[PDB]
Amino acid sequence: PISPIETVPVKLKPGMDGPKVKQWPLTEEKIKALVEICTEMEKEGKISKIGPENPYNTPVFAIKTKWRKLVDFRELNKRTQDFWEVQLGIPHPAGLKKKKSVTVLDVGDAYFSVPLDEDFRKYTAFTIPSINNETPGIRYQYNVLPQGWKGSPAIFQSSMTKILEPFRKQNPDIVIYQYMDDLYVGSDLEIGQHRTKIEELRQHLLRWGLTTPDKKHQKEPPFLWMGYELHPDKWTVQPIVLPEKDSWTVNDIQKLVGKLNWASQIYPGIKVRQLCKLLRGTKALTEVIPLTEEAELELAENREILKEPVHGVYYDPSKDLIAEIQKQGQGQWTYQIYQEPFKNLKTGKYARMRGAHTNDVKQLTEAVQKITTESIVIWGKTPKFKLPIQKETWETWWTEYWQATWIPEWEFVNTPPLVKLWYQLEKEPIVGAETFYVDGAANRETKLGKAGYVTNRGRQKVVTLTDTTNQKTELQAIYLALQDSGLEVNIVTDSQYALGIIQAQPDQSESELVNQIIEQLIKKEKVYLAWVPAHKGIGGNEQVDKLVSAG
Amino acid sequence: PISPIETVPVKLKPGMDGPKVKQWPLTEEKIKALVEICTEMEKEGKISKIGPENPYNTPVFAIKTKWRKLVDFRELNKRTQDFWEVQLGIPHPAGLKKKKSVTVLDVGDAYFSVPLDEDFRKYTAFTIPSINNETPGIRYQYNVLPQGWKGSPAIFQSSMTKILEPFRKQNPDIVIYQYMDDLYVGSDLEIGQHRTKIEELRQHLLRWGLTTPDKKHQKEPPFLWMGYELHPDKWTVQPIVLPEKDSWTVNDIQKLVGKLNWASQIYPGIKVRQLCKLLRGTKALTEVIPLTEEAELELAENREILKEPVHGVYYDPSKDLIAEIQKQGQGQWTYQIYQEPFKNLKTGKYARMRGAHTNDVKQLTEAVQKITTESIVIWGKTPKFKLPIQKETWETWWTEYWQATWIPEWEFVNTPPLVKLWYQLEKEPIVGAETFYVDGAANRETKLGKAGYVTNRGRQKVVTLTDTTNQKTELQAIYLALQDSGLEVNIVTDSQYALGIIQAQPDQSESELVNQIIEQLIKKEKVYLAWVPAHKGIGGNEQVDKLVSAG
Amino acid sequence: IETVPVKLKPGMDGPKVKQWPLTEEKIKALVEICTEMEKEGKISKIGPENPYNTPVFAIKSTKWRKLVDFRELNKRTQDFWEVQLGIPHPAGLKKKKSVTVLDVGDAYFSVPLDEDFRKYTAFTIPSINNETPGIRYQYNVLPQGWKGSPAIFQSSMTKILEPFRKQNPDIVIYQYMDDLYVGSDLEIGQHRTKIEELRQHLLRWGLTTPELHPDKWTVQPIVLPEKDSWTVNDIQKLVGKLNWASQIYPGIKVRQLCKLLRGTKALTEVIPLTEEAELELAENREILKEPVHGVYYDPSKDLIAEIQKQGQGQWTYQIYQEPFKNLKTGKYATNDVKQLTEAVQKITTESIVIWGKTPKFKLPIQKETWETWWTEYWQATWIPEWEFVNTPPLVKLWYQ
Amino acid sequence: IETVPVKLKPGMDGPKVKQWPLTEEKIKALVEICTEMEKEGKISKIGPENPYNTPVFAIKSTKWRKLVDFRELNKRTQDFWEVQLGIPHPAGLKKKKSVTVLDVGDAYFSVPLDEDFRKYTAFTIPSINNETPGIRYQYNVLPQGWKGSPAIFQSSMTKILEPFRKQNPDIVIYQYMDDLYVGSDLEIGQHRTKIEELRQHLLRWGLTTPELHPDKWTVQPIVLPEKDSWTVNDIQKLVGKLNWASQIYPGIKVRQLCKLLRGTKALTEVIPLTEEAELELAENREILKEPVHGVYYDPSKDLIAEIQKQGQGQWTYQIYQEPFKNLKTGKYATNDVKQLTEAVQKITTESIVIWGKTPKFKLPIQKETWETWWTEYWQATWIPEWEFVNTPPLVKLWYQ
Ligand SMILES: O=c1ccc(Cc2ccc(Cl)c(Oc3ccccc3)c2F)n[nH]1
Ligand SMILES: O=c1ccc(Cc2ccc(Cl)c(Oc3ccccc3)c2F)n[nH]1
Repeated sequence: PISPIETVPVKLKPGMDGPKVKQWPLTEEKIKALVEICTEMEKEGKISKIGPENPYNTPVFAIKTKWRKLVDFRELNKRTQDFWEVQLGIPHPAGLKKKKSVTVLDVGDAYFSVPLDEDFRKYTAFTIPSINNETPGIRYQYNVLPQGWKGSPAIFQSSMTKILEPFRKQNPDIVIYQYMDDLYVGSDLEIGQHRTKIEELRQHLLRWGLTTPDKKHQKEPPFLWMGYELHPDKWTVQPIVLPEKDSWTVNDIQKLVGKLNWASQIYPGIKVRQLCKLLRGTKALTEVIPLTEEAELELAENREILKEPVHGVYYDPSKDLIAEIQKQGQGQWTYQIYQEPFKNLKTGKYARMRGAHTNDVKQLTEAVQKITTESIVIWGKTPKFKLPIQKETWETWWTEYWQATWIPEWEFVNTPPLVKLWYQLEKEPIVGAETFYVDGAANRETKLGKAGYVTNRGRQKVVTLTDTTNQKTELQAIYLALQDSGLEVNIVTDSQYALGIIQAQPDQSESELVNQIIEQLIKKEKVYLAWVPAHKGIGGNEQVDKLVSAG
Repeated sequence: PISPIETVPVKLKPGMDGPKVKQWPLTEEKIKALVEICTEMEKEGKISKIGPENPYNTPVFAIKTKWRKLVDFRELNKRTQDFWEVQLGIPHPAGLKKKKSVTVLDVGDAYFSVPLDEDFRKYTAFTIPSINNETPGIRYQYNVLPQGWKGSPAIFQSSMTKILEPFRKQNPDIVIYQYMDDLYVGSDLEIGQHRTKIEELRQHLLRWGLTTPDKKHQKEPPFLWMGYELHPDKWTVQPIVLPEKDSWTVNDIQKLVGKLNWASQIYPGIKVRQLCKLLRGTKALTEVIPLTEEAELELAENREILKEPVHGVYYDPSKDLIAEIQKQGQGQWTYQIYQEPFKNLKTGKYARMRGAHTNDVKQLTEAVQKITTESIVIWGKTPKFKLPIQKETWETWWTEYWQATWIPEWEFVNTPPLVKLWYQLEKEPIVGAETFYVDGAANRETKLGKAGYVTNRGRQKVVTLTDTTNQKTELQAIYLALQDSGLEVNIVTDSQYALGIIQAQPDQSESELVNQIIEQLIKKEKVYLAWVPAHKGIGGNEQVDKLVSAG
Repeated sequence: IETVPVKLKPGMDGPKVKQWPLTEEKIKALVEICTEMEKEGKISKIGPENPYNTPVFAIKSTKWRKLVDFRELNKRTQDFWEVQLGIPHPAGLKKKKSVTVLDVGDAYFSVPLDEDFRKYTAFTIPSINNETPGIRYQYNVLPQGWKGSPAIFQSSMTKILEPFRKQNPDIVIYQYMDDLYVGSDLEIGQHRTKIEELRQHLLRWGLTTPELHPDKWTVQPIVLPEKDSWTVNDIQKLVGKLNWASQIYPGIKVRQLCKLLRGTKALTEVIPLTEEAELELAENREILKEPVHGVYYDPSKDLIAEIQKQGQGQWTYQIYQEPFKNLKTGKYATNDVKQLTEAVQKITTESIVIWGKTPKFKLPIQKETWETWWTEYWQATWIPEWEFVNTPPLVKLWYQ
Repeated sequence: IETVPVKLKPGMDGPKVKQWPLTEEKIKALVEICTEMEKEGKISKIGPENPYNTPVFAIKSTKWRKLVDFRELNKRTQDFWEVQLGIPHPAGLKKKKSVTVLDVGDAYFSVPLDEDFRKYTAFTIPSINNETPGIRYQYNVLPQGWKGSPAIFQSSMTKILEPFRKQNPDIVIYQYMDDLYVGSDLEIGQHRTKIEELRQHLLRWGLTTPELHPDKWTVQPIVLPEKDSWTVNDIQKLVGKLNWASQIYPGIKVRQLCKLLRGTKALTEVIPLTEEAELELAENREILKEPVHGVYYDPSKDLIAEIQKQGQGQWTYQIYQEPFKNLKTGKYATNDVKQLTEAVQKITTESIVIWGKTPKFKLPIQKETWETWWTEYWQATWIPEWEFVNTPPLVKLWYQ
């Protein structure tokens, strides 16, 4: 059928006219299949013969027992207005409330069951060519949403939504999820009452031109849907087989990571870092990459996690969400969300590096943020967090840091390794400690550096660097001062860059130099870092700039 | 059976002792299945009961009608020596010589058919626990390559190779490819003579402990192997379905790109750039990403390419290889390799950016290099290239550039768009053209810039920049000079950085500033660029440094 | 009661901005509000042939309220509300003893919106877990939060206010977005009595209506401390403040203080403050009380606000058009985000009073944190521009 | 005929370096050579219990030849061939009129290799399209290309050469890797007659054997042109050369020349060369003929060679240990890669003669291009270290 629903008005893009594409001479087999297929559509109202006055045209093709009409709408598509996006997201199973019964209905001939705007139909004109193009072809236009046209997905889903609205209003306890040609209908009715309700939905859908399968054809839970398996009172990802291979190609490792990532929604503790590190560089798709030992280690631990099947639970809005995060190595974090202790709704991980340099406190907060946004999407509220960080550690860090942040309700849970700051810079200069005035200088052309210092105790030193920038030399200077000083030291720099990095108490960095600075800072008992303006003739800074400025 | 082949001697890592891991108390069902499974292996020589003197142990587990013994060799693996990699690569079908007949033989119980080093067996000790661990467990050790042990893949393939060597030597026209448990055997014998030869291979393999399937169980070509389909006189990738979706998740786009990339080995003209651009940023795995119009455009063109099936041919060493490259948009290149015009052996693409700034000539040469290395891998020789660049264009560029390069035998082919340089910097200063002395200055702390110039005709100008580095201001200066000058201009800078970038005639850049400089350079009729040392009191450079040095 | 045509210009399409995820209570709040608005004819459901989108949020007492984020539409429609139908800003408003801010956005729902422009006002109520496709609407009347609304309505507003202005010619009234800023020099009781009088005027035209002291706004100076005794470190910080201050203020001097730091000294070492130094220092303090010589508001340039977190609930800020050429500086003083959103609102309100427009903010906070939380505490009817920046720790130090 | 124990040190495992793809003719060449070597007992097939790998290549007349790349093993075994069994380098070798380079690597196959060390010499003949798993071998005798080979063999080499040295005490012989460098001051015919005499000595110990003029090696100076008339541009380039030269050479002066460039001049404008300038300039030329004052070979530091492509088949180069503190400069003058590999071999040969070791090269070429093509033209028995660098276009200009 063709739904009696009102059409959606459709326009071409402001400046543009409809498509006038030439029909390629087709093969008799193909011309024959197209005529057959079109006759059948004509007799069901889907298409209509049109006069030669209509100046528009789109190419048509047939491809294989079985013949398929394929219309190339590329030009029309370029010419037709933009439409509203069909969805902002897909549902996550963890977000679904458990229903006593759920049925899948698939709408038959979805697009062809929905009318196209009368004023737009002319632009969907196409021509079945005659044998060797000798004579005028047979001309049609669509009365319904064509396959491959830009507006079909959007106009269909919108039509289905208008059509469903009344049923939804008079059945507010039934949940219907629309997904392409499919309808997933769930209720907490007794099985017999449910099947009655499905039947009057099917009737309501038939009233509006949409056919649906009989009960003997309706699919049984578990439903495979979008990479998930949806069971009566649990869900999981579809089965993951990590293939056994002697040689791993770039392509296999890509696919492995994709599956592990997908698996991480419900399998806790999955890691992907060491496998990801292999894919760096520019290697052929079919090129074999020797697994490192760390990749080997990571892959084996993933296999232990995946040996026993794991499932998630559905959502119950009468309870709170609790999110827990564990640190699993550098950069890597892992989380579980549950309502009742250890019956997970879902699982996940966070690896991301924000910036070049960071610390565990910063990372945890970023992980809390990612999980917070995720929870508002899936459940429409934030969870209560349980974090492996002391309130005192957190308090100390964010009250002193210069960025604003704020995480919602959380509690400490002793699940080591614990997040802690590994050093703390002093608030005041240190009495009885040597002041190192540092500086770095690099020739822009020869890339030849001088990093060094002078102290208040008369110590002076100037090393020679090669292929460094000005930024590296100012960091090299600070490193020298750390290496050559006691357990307590004041350091004076004229580099705001160096200062910024170090004042954020990083404990982790992409830069090698910075990691060496971190090692030192950890070993010190007290460090005070200070800044002065360059070339302003300041005592100490002037003295060092001399011996550092050489070439 | 257990091959009579001599064992490979195996060591633990120098400092380490064998594993002493404790057996977790198991379930009766599991204890029962393990005893059953072990009895059966014992009766076939695979494992042997051992005394309580052996101090080593590895955990064992059973997992599901069907019971599977799973030994957790993680600790042993950490402790056992490194082995030689099993392969440097896998064969590409395009490289395969066509055989009249090809059979697949799969070795049954591969690992368990190969002996383990007598001196190493003790480290493979494991314990079937008693009910509730009350009494001493039953103790075994492996006589053969265990499943999950680190050396099994390597020792197996090496064993198979030693075993095959003689047969290979006395049958130099047969081709045998080893891949895990599988053997692919090809010949140019008549079908009856072939089956005889397969049978004496099977006999030779049985002599050395390796069972293989009977003729009624041998697989028929086409062989699915490693994502390819291998037909009697053609090959292709396995069928690719680009799913129709209303909403694309990060996960779907990842999988789409993987399939397109895989498809690009034989389907020409496939693109992935616009789809890849979407995956940038840090988005959830299940997050929907609206397709841009360019992504939409790219996806539709990929669908046209994939509508009709395409195949590749096998290799004939009696002919030359010809490689052709076409430019398909910025950054993107496409290639076909064939021996007879348009019967492709294989296909591919190259997108990569080497550096921040580049030109089409540089890119083409990088594409020629990638294809050159690929051809030596697959065919052991370099192809004759057919390139969309004039000999004169190439000659001019590489004779003048400061890097060395060299591509093998090639010819021009007029398949537009043609690779050309879009501008050329002058070799000598230009008479009757205005000299712009440029300079850029940035405060390291406030990030406040001054880019400007002075000319020999007395023109002076100094703009104000904000949140720029010193490098950006020196580029901004050059851009100003280009904007405010005639069709001919000399420009003098003290920035080696700016010079380097521009002297390479880039026509494409990651930097916005650089692309604006490129637009200008293209529109000029003549540009001469020059360098002088900063702060050396050079006329013009000194005059500009004044008005540029302000804050 | 008959519509004013609206353009975008030739080549700039409408907004296509994503809807940021909303919590359940806010979503439910929005569908109540919207179902009512539809029944009242103010908005209409729309179909997928409208490709445009503007985000919506719900904010606050117990009354929820709809807040549409027209920042994009406003940029794309700037020629209309600024040059074609501009509302002049009175310089006198900042001079007043007391300024009261009244919400007048209800008045805009009475005027119909140009039918050719309605599509550009599309928005979306999303659903939890994307379970239902999300409810789509556009406006049939002048929407709150769009700058075209007051632009269009100003003709009516003048009628409405004519009696009140005529009877109170030393009270200044200024419309900005959905607010009326009403300033006077009256004593506070008389000022408040006049505000209530104004509500009654407004109440006759349908608008049931939901105290700044700008004359007592004085720049927060860069503070040079006075000390018992100065360490080497202390002077280095003083030279640092003054140095960067001298890039803003004509006449700032550090030469004397700089000689006091002779060579390679201990940071901890006390130093005698020379009379030449104490002179230069006292003269620097004088310069820092006064406004910056050389800086002026340029009506064609955007305002920019930077905010530094100073700890202990203290926030400092600077408004400028060219970096560091400050037009205004101040401070503000419960969690970081809550306070930051308070600072932003206070700064924006001041800016509206002073220059008749809102600055683009440089916020010291992670994008996602801000986006998750800002509407939890936001009270205003407008939303200013923001980007997200890492504060240089030195700029924080120089402003206390 | 009985082996010398070999170590790596405690904590540095053997080489695990990948085999770079080889063309068919080279692969076939290698399996012939290797099948023979195995029959002769020199190498043995190995199994997968040997995790190590060193790359192999084939080079050239019609005779192919095996070239193993022991650069890694050499680094990891440095204490043995350098400090434990070092070969002293004679300073006199560079002073000789003529130096002849003889290949003596055949001699090493006669000595057995320490059984505990053999595993570290593993290599792999790969196959086309990875069709067969690839043939694995290790050495049973001292391998060509390993620095331990001459280290171990030097005791025998001394015996072999004793008669020749005793009879010709003003000829200097130096062993480096698989070569003997033989220098004399004899007239060329007499030099050549002595080389043949040496071959016959060597021939008695099994070694069937396959002309530098170092005294006539003189540094390529930084060239200051002499000109009819100087443009502003010309002097700017001269000031540029001299400027960067003054970072190498004590005493270089540009002050005079710099005043000649007064203000904002046309690059094309001709300028009269002042006498003060022509003086400074002529004195600069004198400094640039002589070697750099202050730079010395440091035996504990690695040598580094930079090469610039000058166009028209011209190549310039510099050897140094600290950047730009040049120990030597030169030039070299068919495709780019071919020529570059010629330059590299000439520079390495000079370095061996002069300091007794080879530099790490900074090559102006794409990694992959170099790797694909270098063995197509490489003639030497050794391979130096290289990295791949982008030439700064100014450094190219300053060296002509
Ligand atoms: O018996 C069951 C089985 C699953 C569920 C969870 C559940 C509840 C309601 C509906 Cl519409 C479901 O169907 C969906 C299927 C795919 C995506 C979203 C929803 C769904 F999967 N509830 N009860
Ligand atoms: O009939 C055919 C079918 C395919 C071929 C190509 C060909 C030739 C020889 C062998 Cl061992 C083949 O088997 C292989 C299978 C997978 C990988 C490599 C080789 C193979 F695929 N040759 N003749």
